[PDB]
Amino acid sequence: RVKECLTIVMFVRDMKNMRFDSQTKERLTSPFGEIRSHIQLDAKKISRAIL
Amino acid sequence: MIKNEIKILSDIEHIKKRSGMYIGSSANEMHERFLFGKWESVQYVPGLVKL
Amino acid sequence: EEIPGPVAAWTIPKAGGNFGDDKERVTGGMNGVGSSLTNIFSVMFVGETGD
Ligand SMILES: Nc1ncnc2c1ncn2[C@@H]1O[C@H](COP(=O)(O)OP(=O)(O)NP(=O)(O)O)[C@@H](O)[C@H]1O
Repeated sequence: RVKECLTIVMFVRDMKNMRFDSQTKERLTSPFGEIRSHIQLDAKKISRAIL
Repeated sequence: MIKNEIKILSDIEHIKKRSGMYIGSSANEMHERFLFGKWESVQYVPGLVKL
Repeated sequence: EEIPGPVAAWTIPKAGGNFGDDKERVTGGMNGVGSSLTNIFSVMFVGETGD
């Protein structure tokens, strides 16, 4: 109910070790450790900026 | 400097090195799922259940 | 058989320079089959690559 009232425009550039589960390539099955190590986005800034 | 070497793997090592492509999520995670009538929050490893 | 570069990239699948190491590659390609998939479902095709 919190996250149901948002539209999100997320563009990520220059990532490594991407893994998608299909030739359709529509969704990422990469492990969360590599994505969390690559992403240095301050999500708490987004939380205080939409709070 | 980053290292660019093209490697070609056999299918046993392709499965054993890229395990998220073929058995799904390979980490101990939590899900809200149906069990015996109850939608409950429980924690497990999905790969053994998938196999 | 000795097949040159762009024609093997565009007609025969499992061909590409995206089969390298996952720790260095920033491109999203992992198949080698894509321009063959484009060319197979086309009744006319011309393609020029100048190097
Ligand atoms: N027009 C082109 N320009 C550049 N590279 C090309 C072109 N056509 C074919 N290729 C090469 O051949 C491959 C095309 O097949 P494709 O299935 O797209 O491979 P991929 O890029 O490894 N995988 P994916 O993009 O996820 O489908 C690419 O990886 C390129 O290296």
